[PDB]
Amino acid sequence: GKTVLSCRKGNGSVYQVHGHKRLGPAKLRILDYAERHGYMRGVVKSIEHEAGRGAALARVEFRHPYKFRRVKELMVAPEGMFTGQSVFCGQKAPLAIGNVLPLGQITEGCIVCNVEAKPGDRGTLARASGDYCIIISHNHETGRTRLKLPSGQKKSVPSTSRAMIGIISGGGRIEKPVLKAGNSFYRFRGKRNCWPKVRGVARNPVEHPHGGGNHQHIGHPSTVSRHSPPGQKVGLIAARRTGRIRGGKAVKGAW
Amino acid sequence: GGRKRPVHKGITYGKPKTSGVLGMKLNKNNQAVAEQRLGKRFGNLRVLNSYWVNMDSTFKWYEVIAVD
Amino acid sequence: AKRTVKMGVMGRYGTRYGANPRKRAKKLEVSQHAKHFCSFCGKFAFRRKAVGIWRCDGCSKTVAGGAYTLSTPNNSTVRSTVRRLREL
RNA sequence: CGGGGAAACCCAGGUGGAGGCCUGUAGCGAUGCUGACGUGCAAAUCGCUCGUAUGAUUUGGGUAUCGGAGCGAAAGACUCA
RNA sequence: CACGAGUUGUUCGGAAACUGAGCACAACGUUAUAUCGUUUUGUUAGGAAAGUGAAGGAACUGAAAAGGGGCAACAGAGAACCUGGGAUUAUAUUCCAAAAAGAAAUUGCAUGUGGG
RNA sequence: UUACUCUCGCGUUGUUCGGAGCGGGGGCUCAAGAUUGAAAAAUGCAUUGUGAGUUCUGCGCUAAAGCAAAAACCUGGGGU
RNA sequence: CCAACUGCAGACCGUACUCAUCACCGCAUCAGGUCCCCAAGCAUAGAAUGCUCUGGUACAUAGAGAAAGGUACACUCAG
RNA sequence: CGGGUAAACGGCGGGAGUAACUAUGACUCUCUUAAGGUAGCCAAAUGCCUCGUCUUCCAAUUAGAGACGCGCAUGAAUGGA
RNA sequence: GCACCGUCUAGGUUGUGGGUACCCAACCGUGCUGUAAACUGAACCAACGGGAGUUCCGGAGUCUUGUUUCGAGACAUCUGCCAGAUGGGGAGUUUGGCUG
Ligand SMILES: [K+]
Ligand SMILES: [K+]
Ligand SMILES: [K+]
Ligand SMILES: [Mg+2]
Ligand SMILES: [Mg+2]
Ligand SMILES: [Mg+2]
Ligand SMILES: [Mg+2]
Ligand SMILES: [Mg+2]
Ligand SMILES: [Mg+2]
Ligand SMILES: [Mg+2]
Ligand SMILES: [Mg+2]
Ligand SMILES: [Mg+2]
Ligand SMILES: [Mg+2]
Ligand SMILES: [Mg+2]
Ligand SMILES: [Mg+2]
Ligand SMILES: [Mg+2]
Ligand SMILES: [Mg+2]
Ligand SMILES: [Mg+2]
Ligand SMILES: [Mg+2]
Ligand SMILES: [Mg+2]
Ligand SMILES: [Mg+2]
Ligand SMILES: [Mg+2]
Ligand SMILES: [Mg+2]
Ligand SMILES: [Mg+2]
Ligand SMILES: [Mg+2]
Ligand SMILES: [Mg+2]
Ligand SMILES: [Mg+2]
Ligand SMILES: [Mg+2]
Ligand SMILES: [Mg+2]
Ligand SMILES: [Mg+2]
Ligand SMILES: [Mg+2]
Ligand SMILES: [Mg+2]
Ligand SMILES: [Mg+2]
Ligand SMILES: [Mg+2]
Ligand SMILES: [Mg+2]
Ligand SMILES: [Mg+2]
Ligand SMILES: [Mg+2]
Ligand SMILES: [Mg+2]
Ligand SMILES: [Mg+2]
Ligand SMILES: [Mg+2]
Ligand SMILES: [Mg+2]
Ligand SMILES: [Mg+2]
Ligand code: NA
Ligand code: NA
Ligand code: NA
Ligand SMILES: [Zn+2]
Repeated sequence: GKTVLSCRKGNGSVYQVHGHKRLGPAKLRILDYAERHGYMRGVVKSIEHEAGRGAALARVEFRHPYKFRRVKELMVAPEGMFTGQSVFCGQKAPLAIGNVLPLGQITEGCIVCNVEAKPGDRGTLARASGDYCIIISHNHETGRTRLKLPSGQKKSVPSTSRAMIGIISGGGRIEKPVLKAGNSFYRFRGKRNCWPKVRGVARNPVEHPHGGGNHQHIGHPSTVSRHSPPGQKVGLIAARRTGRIRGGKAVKGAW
Repeated sequence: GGRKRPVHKGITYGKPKTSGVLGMKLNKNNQAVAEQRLGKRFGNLRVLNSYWVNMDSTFKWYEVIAVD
Repeated sequence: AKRTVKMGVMGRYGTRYGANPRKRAKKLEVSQHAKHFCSFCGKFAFRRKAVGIWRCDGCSKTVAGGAYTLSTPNNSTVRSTVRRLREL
């Protein structure tokens, strides 16, 4: 046979990110001495849109702590942030929308976004538009904090990790039907070469395990083992169950 | 470690007798390999001999004597 | 006189994409082209530029919020919760 | 902007110029005559007729991905007859 | 077919001298084998890659500033000149000579004049 | 500036603007043109008035699509 | 040091011709293919189509000439 | 070994008796499966027999349409209408 | 057992112009001069003081049984080597004869 498309995508080539129009990575400030001991105050200068991203980005200007110059930061903007607003980041920052505080200083039951999984990572959780995390509890003896993630799972992180107060802007995006093939074309133009999609049963046996036959059909079960080699692991990978879900929907993911 | 045969995706052709990819061994020892590496890198010297100096889980170290 | 009975702005689609999908998109289409109230200044002059980006004609101020409306209902709840926790 | 109504709203006349909208050049294609030619003008062309023509549109230069492999809105199509 | 001729620029196009999709020298690593890999998400390399402003008494000597050296657009950025000619067999915004047919703009270095 | 007092006013072909300062009087400035002259008649060949077309320019700047970067240059804040 | 004035000097490569029913690819001076700029008058909605001033061309083997049968971006036919 | 899962691959029955003319069986026994095809639809691009049977269309229709259904071998995201 | 290494500290408790309003010492605290909904100013190449024109200190705390910091941690895909399952993802090969 020949190589399957899912395996071919791993070489890179014509399947990489279209990033020419993007403004750069979005991240928090660097966890420095001022952030660890006091606070820093910056000003929001502009709010902008980036190709391929549903949330708005904010440019925030700070003063350099050691030299005579200005520093510009690009961050994911929570809903309600406006130009001219003051942003406080550090240990002694007050509790308000847009500020960045250590998790140990945030009251239980609060809504946060742009959460650091590890201290100094500059934000890796709850970044897509309309998403957020919920603080559950603190453990002062262990120095840890419990969080509920957008997926519904629960995670424990060190209390030194930082977070921003509020929810990510741009929520409600997926409620509007697309209605046209051209709209999907423009939607994926800013992201990558992954559209349109061709069904596996519409291909030939040389290219896909589902191809061939005098009827369009899969001749074997479409649930495949976790141990299947690349080129064979297509379909429903290591599925615990199939079919329409009756009753409550369980939380997805590993134990 | 042992030598891995450099074929695309670990696929061999021909008789089944020549199908091993991981269990083959190089017909030349690591001391000779180290001497050849040094000699190819520094072409203005002459290699005389070498000896074993140390070893760990991943690496072996030899000392090579050269003359000008 | 009134030019359509049921579909106001979706009339540009003719007879194509189906009644229910057109109906669901109409509510969000109307919202994203209307003028919203500005708490700064006092005018109904907030217009969406790009998804999640709103600019005031009078204030000349830019605010981040909402894909198709200026403020999401979930945002209003969060502001009240944060204010209450701060006052503790 | 005219008329009606207690109110919610209803009827009529203009303005404006939306749409993977319609007729139709250039462009991009190739339905039928199973037409011409079939030691040809041509190792796939010619005539009339025909599809679409503001968009998932057409096109120049540059640049990236290949032979147990590449690419493919998927015909085992295409990769210098 | 044979013999003999013809393409003239401070300003036109390129380069000197930009960056883009991108390439891959050095460096490091790997391979029995470099003819392999990394090399723009501000950016090489376990990584000591800055070689001269002022000075100070006329050549020296050394402070400052993180992230090596290049290439890739004759349709993107950039770019100081126009008309007339009776001036060719063939070139011209390129040739014309003191009444330059003439009228300009711009770069480098020097000399007066004025001001400081 | 009792301008919107009780149908407020200005304005476009057109989807609007004003106590966060409309309209009127008098001014400052920018962009595109017009006019007077030098060039320029010494050249060229053997005239100055209206309608139609025409993207330079101005009218400031669909979208889950929101429209490259750098060299070079300009101005300012400090200091001398 | 700065402003006009003035004096001198302004280096390198390209530049003929073609761009196509004869100058390029298709074995060829092949009814195929090949990117860009300027685009007059009348009819008319008009870059449709028909004719015309400027510019260009008369190059495509020809002469004589009512057989049958053909091809045609050529027609007509009583009931 | 023991649990779950079909919008996973897939599957979804036969025999006889019986109503005051006859016919047909609402009804009753019997063998059996993991379950025995539900709502719908049809001589349909899926029906062998087959040019099925009735009506309509014509002077005359192996064609067309509307009905009927024991459906060789229709049927529900292998998606049905 | 006693010495030495081996010490400092923010803050808290107890009619117009130009100026004054301390020190205690002890505990708490642990390197602290700014904000406590928000709605766009500025900040660099030291002023000053002291010891012996030009130095050296302070302003700007000192020290290092030494790790850049944070999170794990002798576990771990962390490295190499043996061993067993699974494995059309892939390779090689085969798929008798007679015969109206
Ligand atoms: K694609
Ligand atoms: K199949
Ligand atoms: K098929
Ligand atoms: Mg990338
Ligand atoms: Mg097929
Ligand atoms: Mg296969
Ligand atoms: Mg199908
Ligand atoms: Mg399979
Ligand atoms: Mg090895
Ligand atoms: Mg072999
Ligand atoms: Mg060797
Ligand atoms: Mg059409
Ligand atoms: Mg034919
Ligand atoms: Mg086939
Ligand atoms: Mg010749
Ligand atoms: Mg010659
Ligand atoms: Mg990279
Ligand atoms: Mg680049
Ligand atoms: Mg570099
Ligand atoms: Mg250019
Ligand atoms: Mg030039
Ligand atoms: Mg010529
Ligand atoms: Mg008024
Ligand atoms: Mg020429
Ligand atoms: Mg031409
Ligand atoms: Mg010819
Ligand atoms: Mg030709
Ligand atoms: Mg007319
Ligand atoms: Mg024409
Ligand atoms: Mg015409
Ligand atoms: Mg001929
Ligand atoms: Mg002729
Ligand atoms: Mg004839
Ligand atoms: Mg007739
Ligand atoms: Mg049934
Ligand atoms: Mg049937
Ligand atoms: Mg008939
Ligand atoms: Mg029928
Ligand atoms: Mg089902
Ligand atoms: Mg079926
Ligand atoms: Mg550590
Ligand atoms: Mg095989
Ligand atoms: Na970019
Ligand atoms: Na093999
Ligand atoms: Na229109
Ligand atoms: Zn406002």
